[PDB]
Amino acid sequence: NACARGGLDWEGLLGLFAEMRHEGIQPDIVTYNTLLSACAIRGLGDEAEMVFRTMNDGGIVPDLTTYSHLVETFGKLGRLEKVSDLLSEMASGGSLPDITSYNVLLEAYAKSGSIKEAMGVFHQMQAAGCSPNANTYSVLLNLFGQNGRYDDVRQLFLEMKSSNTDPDAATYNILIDVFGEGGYFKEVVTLFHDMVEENIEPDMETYEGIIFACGKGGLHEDARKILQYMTAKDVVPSSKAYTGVIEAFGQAALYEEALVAFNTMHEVGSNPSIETFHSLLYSFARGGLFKESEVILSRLVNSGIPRNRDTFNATIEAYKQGGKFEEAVKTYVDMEKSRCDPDERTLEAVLSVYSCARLVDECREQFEEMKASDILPSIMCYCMMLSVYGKTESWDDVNELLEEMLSNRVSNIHQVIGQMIKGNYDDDSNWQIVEYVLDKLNSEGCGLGIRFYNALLDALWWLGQKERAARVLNEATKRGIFPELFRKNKLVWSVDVHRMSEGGMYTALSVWLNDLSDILVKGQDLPQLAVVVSVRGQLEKSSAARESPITRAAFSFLQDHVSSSFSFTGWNGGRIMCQRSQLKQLNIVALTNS
Amino acid sequence: VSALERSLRLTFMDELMERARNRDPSGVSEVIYDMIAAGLSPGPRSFHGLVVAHALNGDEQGAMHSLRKELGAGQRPLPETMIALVRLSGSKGNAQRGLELLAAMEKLNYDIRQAWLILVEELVRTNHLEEANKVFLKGARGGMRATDQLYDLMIEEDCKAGDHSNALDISYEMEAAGRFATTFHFNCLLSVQATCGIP
Repeated sequence: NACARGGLDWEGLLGLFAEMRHEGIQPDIVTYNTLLSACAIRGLGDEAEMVFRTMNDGGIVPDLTTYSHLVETFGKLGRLEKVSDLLSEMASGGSLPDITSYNVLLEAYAKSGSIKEAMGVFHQMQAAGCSPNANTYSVLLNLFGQNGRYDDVRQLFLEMKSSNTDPDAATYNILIDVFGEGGYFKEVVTLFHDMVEENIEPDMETYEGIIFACGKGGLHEDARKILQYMTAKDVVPSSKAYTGVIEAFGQAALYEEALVAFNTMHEVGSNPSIETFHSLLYSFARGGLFKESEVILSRLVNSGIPRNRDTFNATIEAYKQGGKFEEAVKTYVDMEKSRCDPDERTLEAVLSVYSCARLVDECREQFEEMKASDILPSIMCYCMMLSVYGKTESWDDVNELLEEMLSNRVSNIHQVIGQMIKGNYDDDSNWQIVEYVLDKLNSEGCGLGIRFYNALLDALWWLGQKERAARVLNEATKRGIFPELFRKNKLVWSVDVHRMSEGGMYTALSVWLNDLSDILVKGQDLPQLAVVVSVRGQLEKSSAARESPITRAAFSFLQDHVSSSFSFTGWNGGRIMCQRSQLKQLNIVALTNS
Repeated sequence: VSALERSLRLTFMDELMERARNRDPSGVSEVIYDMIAAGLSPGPRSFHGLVVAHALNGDEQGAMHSLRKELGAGQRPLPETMIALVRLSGSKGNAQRGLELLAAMEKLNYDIRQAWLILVEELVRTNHLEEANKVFLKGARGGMRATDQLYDLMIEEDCKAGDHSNALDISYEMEAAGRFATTFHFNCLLSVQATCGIP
């Protein structure tokens, strides 16, 4: 090791070892570990072969370092297949190789991305008669998962489960991560449900992985059961684990339960991170709770956290949904003063502001600059352009933009969605392609879905495709989007539109009103109240909520559809109610495509 | 408060309290969200129905979570609401949680004497005599005067278990409070002293 570190030639070390053997002292694998080490340094493939072949004739069992050096020296030359031949030659020599050698060979193949080679290596393991271990399976799942072969990891997971080899916890973390990144959030929880029956104790990595899947997909019920399971096992959840629970509640508009988890973090000492202050901001942004957003902002400054770009996007989105158009553009005005770097969502965030307040010329300047940098704006920005053109009845610009989406040789989502807006895909067989895009988009979680459906329904409603918007909304609810939209019990019949766009709100009210008259026709009893939740936050206990654009829009919409049947409430600014007695004195809304 | 608001609160609280007594914490949660949809603000007595429903189904974690919802909503829990949580903690032997809740009642400026008495009897009844002694002595040394029935309970149960050290500590505190020991209490201590081998 003096000579190897000193820079001596390779033949010197080999010649030096030849002197060891001639001295009569029995040699060791250590020198042959060195004899395979400097070969790996210098990329000698044949020399390592004769070195290994000498030991196979030497009658000494190789160790892990021999196989590692052989793997390194052959993969540097890209001749890893020769290592399998070296193993096959020793398979016929009576010296059965260990699984540690095969696992290292698979690991290098996984690094090289070889799937077929890994498959051949795995088969060569099986023919040797040795049982593969848990580290072997974990390599293939990560390898197959990286290549997007989710069906292959499902089969291989089932294979090892049936191979009398109880999978280890680290196997489930790999399975959880690959399915979570692929949008298989119900599968992630199903994996935990299976894993708790096999009597295997989860760890901090497992809990945080599942909760992130619940938070992204908005499965608050599963997230709550994870937290209770951790507490029941005297496990203090990490600060990241709670942030996933806080994320899930905000996806379902359960602000009360989200702020409880935020409160409980300080109770257990798992103080919030920067990501936690973003889960709240995006949760509040969707509902337009800029009063609660300013609380976080006023808390971020004294907490030592500078305002990043993500904080600015939520501020614009919160002010926009809350109807504060002037304060929304001011944040974008004050954002540029503080440098930063607006991203694609920031441009989409400020575009929704101008589109909402019917600014046709301003939207045009925002749109072409989006493509002026060759960004290919997403379908959400395209749907906002149809709204601002359809709001002003600019039928010329609507047809101009639709033809752009019709060809769209690069992006499939624009083509299908653009085609279905015109009504070309409204057939039984031709609605399966539209559903195919919706399922593909139903993998970034509820956070992206709510933005996509809000813009789509806004475009359809302003373009006169009001019957199509009804079926698009019916497609969103069954996918879990807008879980708070409807409540129908003996006490309350409610529709919650505080997280919707103006077009989406009108579609929600139209369907809700039509379904209201159905139960009036028949003897299906009657709720004590029919309410419209337009403001859902601290703004309710004030006069500003009744002056919100959403509250005025819903009331104005209801006034000229059911006459004066829905009146405001004296106890809440953001409610529009109808007593049970007045429900007796009530399609109500026409849903047609222009 | 208008007449319409009062009419709705009565029927909302009729449904809520009929599910708390039905031992249905899930249903009591649905009505609260119905109240939120109608714009009614859940007061201390609505969260009391949520605590009680969980407490009646031996659910310490849900009842504690319900209390966090009440505090997080800005409402002030009723003295009866804390007593339901304290009594529940004793039934599970959770003396630390029972003592934490008693500290909250003092912070809420309530009177913890009655809730402290309830906590001690629950621990004794559920065979947590060791925990009961720790809670009882802390209250007794803190200045609270226990009931005569609870004094006779603690001394007798300790002496039946061979715990003369706790039974003598309590009887000293019983007299410091102002309740003099009688033949009954002395006969309890003697039942253990007669077996120590030192006449």
